[PDB]
Amino acid sequence: APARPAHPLDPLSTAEIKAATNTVKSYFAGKKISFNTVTLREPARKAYIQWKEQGGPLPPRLAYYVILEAGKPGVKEGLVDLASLSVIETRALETVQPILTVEDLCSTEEVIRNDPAVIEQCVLSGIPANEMHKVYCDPWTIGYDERWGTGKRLQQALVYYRSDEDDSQYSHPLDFCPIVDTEEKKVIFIDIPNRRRKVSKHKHANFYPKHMIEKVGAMRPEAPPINVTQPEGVSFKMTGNVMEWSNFKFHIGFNYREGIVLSDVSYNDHGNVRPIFHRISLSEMIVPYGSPEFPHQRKHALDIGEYGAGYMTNPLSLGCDCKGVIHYLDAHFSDRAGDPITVKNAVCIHEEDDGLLFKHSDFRDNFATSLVTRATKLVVSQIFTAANYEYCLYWVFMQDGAIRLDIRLTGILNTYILGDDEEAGPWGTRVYPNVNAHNHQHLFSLRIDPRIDGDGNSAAACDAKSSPYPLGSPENMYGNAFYSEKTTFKTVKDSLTNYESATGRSWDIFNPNKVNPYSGKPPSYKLVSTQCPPLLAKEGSLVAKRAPWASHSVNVVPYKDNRLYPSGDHVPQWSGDGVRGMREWIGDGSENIDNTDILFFHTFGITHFPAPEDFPLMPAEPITLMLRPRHFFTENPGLDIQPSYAMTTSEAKRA
Amino acid sequence: PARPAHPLDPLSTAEIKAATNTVKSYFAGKKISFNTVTLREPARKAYIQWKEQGGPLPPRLAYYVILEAGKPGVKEGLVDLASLSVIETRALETVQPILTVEDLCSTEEVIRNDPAVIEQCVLSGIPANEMHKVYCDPWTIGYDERWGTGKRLQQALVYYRSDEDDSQYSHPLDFCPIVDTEEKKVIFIDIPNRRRKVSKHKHANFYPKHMIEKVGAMRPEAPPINVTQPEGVSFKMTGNVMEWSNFKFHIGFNYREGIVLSDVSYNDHGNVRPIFHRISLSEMIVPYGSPEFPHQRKHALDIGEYGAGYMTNPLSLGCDCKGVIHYLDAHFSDRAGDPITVKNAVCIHEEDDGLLFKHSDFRDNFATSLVTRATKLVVSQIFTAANYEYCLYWVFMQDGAIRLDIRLTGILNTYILGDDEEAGPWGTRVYPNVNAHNHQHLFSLRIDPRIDGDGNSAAACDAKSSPYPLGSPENMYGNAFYSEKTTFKTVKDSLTNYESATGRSWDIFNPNKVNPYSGKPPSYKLVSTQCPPLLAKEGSLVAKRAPWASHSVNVVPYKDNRLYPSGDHVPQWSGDGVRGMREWIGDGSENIDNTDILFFHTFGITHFPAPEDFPLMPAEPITLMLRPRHFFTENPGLDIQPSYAMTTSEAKRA
Ligand SMILES: NCc1ccccc1
Ligand SMILES: NCc1ccccc1
Ligand SMILES: [Cu+2]
Ligand SMILES: [Cu+2]
Repeated sequence: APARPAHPLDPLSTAEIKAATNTVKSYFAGKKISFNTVTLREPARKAYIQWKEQGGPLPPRLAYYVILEAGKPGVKEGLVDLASLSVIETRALETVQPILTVEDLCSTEEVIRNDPAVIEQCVLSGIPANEMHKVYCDPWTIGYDERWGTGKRLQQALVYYRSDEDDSQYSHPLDFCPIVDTEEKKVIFIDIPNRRRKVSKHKHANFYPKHMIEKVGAMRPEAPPINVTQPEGVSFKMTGNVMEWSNFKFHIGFNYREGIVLSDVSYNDHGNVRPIFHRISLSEMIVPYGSPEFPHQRKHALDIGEYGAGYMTNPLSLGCDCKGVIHYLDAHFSDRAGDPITVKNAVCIHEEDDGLLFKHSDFRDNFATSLVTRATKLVVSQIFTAANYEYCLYWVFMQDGAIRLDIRLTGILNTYILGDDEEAGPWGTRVYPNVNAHNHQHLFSLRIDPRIDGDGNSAAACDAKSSPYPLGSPENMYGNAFYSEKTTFKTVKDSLTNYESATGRSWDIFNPNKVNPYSGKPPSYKLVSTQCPPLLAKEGSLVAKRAPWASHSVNVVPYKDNRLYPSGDHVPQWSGDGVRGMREWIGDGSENIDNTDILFFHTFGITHFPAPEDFPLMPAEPITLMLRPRHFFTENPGLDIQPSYAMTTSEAKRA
Repeated sequence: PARPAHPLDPLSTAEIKAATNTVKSYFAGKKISFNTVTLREPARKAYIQWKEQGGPLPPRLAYYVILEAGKPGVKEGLVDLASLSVIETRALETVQPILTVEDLCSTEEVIRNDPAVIEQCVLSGIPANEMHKVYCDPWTIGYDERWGTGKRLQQALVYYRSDEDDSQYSHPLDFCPIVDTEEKKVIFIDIPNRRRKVSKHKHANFYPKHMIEKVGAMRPEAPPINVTQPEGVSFKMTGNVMEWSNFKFHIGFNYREGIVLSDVSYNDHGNVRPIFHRISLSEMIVPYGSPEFPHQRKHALDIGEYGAGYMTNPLSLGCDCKGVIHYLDAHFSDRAGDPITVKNAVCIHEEDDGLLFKHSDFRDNFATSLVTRATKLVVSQIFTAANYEYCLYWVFMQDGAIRLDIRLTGILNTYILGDDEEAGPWGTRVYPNVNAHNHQHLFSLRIDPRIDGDGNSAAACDAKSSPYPLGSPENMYGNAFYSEKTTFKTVKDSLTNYESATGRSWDIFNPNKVNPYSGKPPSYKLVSTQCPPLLAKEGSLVAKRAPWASHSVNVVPYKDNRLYPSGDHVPQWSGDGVRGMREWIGDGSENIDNTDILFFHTFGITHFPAPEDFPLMPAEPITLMLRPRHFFTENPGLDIQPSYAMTTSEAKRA
């Protein structure tokens, strides 16, 4: 009954969310339910393509839902057909726990503030029982605790203290960790260390201007401004969610979990519109902490699956986050009651100056002969907040046909208390008195659904190698011979591969059915990514079992519908045992992945060893990966862009 | 002359003139030409004494290199400018020096008029009267064991243009003339066993008039993106001294390294703290990967063979630096000893750099929020090495990091490919009859550190899992991990490569000092992952002429004049002998812990060409960064005005 959208990948409108919740409420009449997730169920890949390109059936508009029911363990999930307002698919899942929404997180603080056992711990730690309004917490999922499994829905409250509401609480962690039952709203346990450490008596480590004035005397004067103006408008064109820019076309989607989803990406190669990717997104994360001491093993957040890069996203406009002529998109979710909620300006789109695209000058007339073309890049960005952390996400299209993911980490370190006589090392750093910032890794799983110049793709590893022939042979007289060794993956097992400095390893995604007429190589997009940490948690560890994708830089599996989330559909409190998510998709490693519909999951990120520079608030730390056309074109695709400056040899002779 | 303000300033045009008059008169009655006339930088100890200890103002000195007609090799030495005298000299009969703009310019005329060359063109299918259509790129010979350093030699890489406006690289010829640079005479031509004649295809061109023919039309002019600074800039220049966002340093420039950054300090709330004494690019090598003759001679060491100063583009004419720019000029000597000037060789500006930091509280729906935006300072040059473009950006940032960004553009070096000829596995057929050979581009970053003062060390930092196994009392859940730090004791310890298996980084630190919070020494941390292994084999010509290239990191003791890791005079050295990095390494046993050190970092890329790269290549990026870690006690940027800030208390009031 709701109006269907312009485009089948368009996110659910507020009206569609509302229709969905009404329908689901009616199906479960008399049962006390709440809504965890109401989100688009995207159309099967075959149907979307058949619709888009073959005059095919229009795909059903579907809402996927996850609910809880009071007094029932676990969740229910299902699908609503929006045209007919009915529930077409249903199941109860009594042994999983679902993503934690903003409403789940905001509850927990008032729960621990009112708990007599927590209050008593605060008293023993040096906070008087009448000042519980000053105790705050970051309510994480418990993550995984073998004492409860998925038997109850749990959060672990990492507790802190503020002397004033404007303080940054992270200089003042407390020593204990309350375990809260999310649905009953009660503290069921508190992890208490053997060595007590009372609340720090130092000043809070603050960072607003009033705080800096006191700490350092004065603020630096306001800098003279840099202004950016586009008086004739922008060169990109939006039609609903569909973007066109510098020959690129694609759909900008968004959802509670992944945040930005770019679909149906193609490039217009002088009138021939060539597919590149069907879908590209961040599909999961894991942030594993490296202190072995109890209970710090429970810090290994899989932020996308346990909280959501959509649900956590910041409204962008007030902050001055995106500078210049900006196009915004809003996100729409359900709340607990089933009412649409909106986050305004969730996504910001703009184009920027990107330096030189290409330059060449001739030494013969002293660089008089010269051609110089400037580069513009298209940025589609979101920023999300995961308690203490900020993740800035920028998807970047470039004028050479390349596509790049840029990330900047900022926000504040997770911190735990440190005794006056306590050494942080080797597992963490003393970033401020009485403050221990544990070592950790931030790891991301990029999901790529490729369609390189069409259907039937493959992937390889490409390793730079010296010729096998020795120096002074006929084949390699001066020892200088080298090549690129290309290892095509045949089955899933062959693809499980790590980045390797010793070969400067890249990965190709390519179309074996086609051939570049100049070079004779298949057309390809090449993954060029060097920020690929190995997983430092040991095999069989809780971190490695809960993120089976993260132990390889690259995982390539057959395409199947609904293979989005590589640690499973319902991540919180999964032990990491069982065949689900990546472990399921890998299977016995034998399925074909040569010239077929494939998915390519790429683990990248950083290993962070904190230092005082990071504190009390951390300077942006950049991460990046690129996908470059290699043998996709027969020549530089930017040559038809007007140069900033051009003089030929004959024009230069004339002057 | 008059002395300049600052002892690190490059030589003025007057001073170069003064330099070459003095050398003219000391070699009175001799035909000599000038190859280099340039600042000899004062000893690091002299300089620091003048700067900080009331010490006398160092003497203004000029380093020169000259050739004398009829004499092998070169002569080099030093001129004391204040007394117009030669104070040091010596003759190097068995080296060859850096190739100047003019030594390059005369080769084409030499080969166009040479009769064996003319004959090779005819057999290649170009008539003897179309020789104005034959071009070459005049490289050093690099090294050829048929002549050593016994003659000064170039190798002319030959191309063909149908029209002077063509880009010549779609049309290489098959043969390679060898030219005596000083006799202006071709002495040999390398001719392959299988001849391949000039391509019949159209040239692969890239000017808008060519593109109009090739694809119908140019894209419409895009809507402008304009950058103004109505109130001017935040940085302040005094002569060549830069002040910005608490950094202070001197911007120098010479013929070989191009940009040289000296005396780098950071003003930490009134405490002026040293970071580097000097940083610059000190050498390159660009080893091609085709084993076939004569292509083993493609391995240009661009900095020592041609000079990133000598090769640099005037900027501004092209729209190379967008915004409100401050420019510096370069000054050199030509062959006759007269000052030449390259206008606008260096550009200085500030640009937006995204967010510096941000944090919002989820508790009031992100209404509690602070956002501060980043500005970066860019000091750059662009140089042309025949077909290649190298864009160099030294970047300072407001978290106190220094980054080097490089962008590679220009044109693929190409060689001819036959109709039936397969280019793989040593190159790519990027256009019909065009073979673009595999190659690496390697750079030697030279750091003379002075981290929070004198007495420094360097280490490798390697992320590692705990050695204790999953299930033990020490690592119950198997997640513990730490950074293993390996302090380099002796030169040999430092010889290290980037390691993905540990995400290796390198520290340059002051072990005499201590961070009050963390208890670690103050450090700048080299974060760099574009660290290709040298693919050329041990004992190869490449590995011998670039001994620094075989390790990502090489740390050696400071001595004055330890600048150029492939030796002072690079063209035609075979790579045998104890000089440059090989001399500085020695037997490997010298101390590098807590002393004056030099840190030489090898980084860059391995290039397997693709058609996207032809006929003109899109910028390929290379970066490395040096980040303060345990240097400060907190984020140094917090005193910068936020672009937006709202407290929890303010958010309630609204
Ligand atoms: N990375 C853990 C997290 C996210 C959001 C809220 C609490 C904790
Ligand atoms: N890179 C080789 C080279 C440099 C400058 C001029 C000619 C050739
Ligand atoms: Cu971190
Ligand atoms: Cu290259």
